[PDB]
Amino acid sequence: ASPDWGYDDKNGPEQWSKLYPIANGNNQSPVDIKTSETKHDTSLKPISVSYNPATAKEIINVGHSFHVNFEDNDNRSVLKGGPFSDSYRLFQFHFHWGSTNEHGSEHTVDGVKYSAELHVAHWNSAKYSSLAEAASKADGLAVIGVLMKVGEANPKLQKVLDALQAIKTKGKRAPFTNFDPSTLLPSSLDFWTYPGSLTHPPLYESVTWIICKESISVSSEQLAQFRSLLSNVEGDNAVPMQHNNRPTQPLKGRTVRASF
Ligand SMILES: [Hg+2]
Ligand SMILES: [Hg+2]
Ligand SMILES: [Hg+2]
Ligand SMILES: [Hg+2]
Ligand SMILES: [Hg+2]
Ligand SMILES: [Zn+2]
Repeated sequence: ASPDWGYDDKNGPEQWSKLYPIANGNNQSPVDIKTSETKHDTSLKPISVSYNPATAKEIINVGHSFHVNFEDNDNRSVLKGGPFSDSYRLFQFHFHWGSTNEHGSEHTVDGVKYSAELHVAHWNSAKYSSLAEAASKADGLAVIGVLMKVGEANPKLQKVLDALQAIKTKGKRAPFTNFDPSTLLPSSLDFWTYPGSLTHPPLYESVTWIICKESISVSSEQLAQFRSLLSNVEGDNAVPMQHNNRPTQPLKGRTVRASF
């Protein structure tokens, strides 16, 4: 705690190791996805998501970004299949973006950086008691990643953007209800998967990543709305959340599997 990690030139991605030595681990995320080197695994099942909109509960400004939190006391909203034998409980969705509208994703494909990224995170309810315990275990979390390509406005995002007006500053929160994050996912069921980590402190190597093969659109004015939120508390001078995307890390011999 007493966290002074951010994305600035002084507390940014290239300084994290000073305080989080795992930052130089062997299973760090994100990574670049070389489609010439992926490996077709025929045991991969089709991913299946089953979310209850009644479980959406709040939206909050965390300073470096904003999170949409879900009620995780039940198995009412879960993800199964893909490479898993158990079910993962949904707890949140959030986004990553850059200071420019063309280069802001976390994962890259064939060395190409997209405009932004959606992350829909889940924890292993079949193996651990709470999110807190699982967060640091190897099979603890499962995150779905969807690359966002700048283009035509994405109507599906509207409810999330309208909501932003109530969480302008750090630590504000607001009720966010009746919403199914599966409405945000692309049609396609194909994907890439690899073992990695959290893309920001504490950087635990506890995530089994699911990268969707199809990207979704977003427009420049949509992205400018993200960039307009502030990281300061209310009453202070305005500091815009300009970017929150970490650089891709070395594979260190991990294998990216593909469902196709
Ligand atoms: Hg994608
Ligand atoms: Hg879908
Ligand atoms: Hg899918
Ligand atoms: Hg997907
Ligand atoms: Hg997918
Ligand atoms: Zn994320």
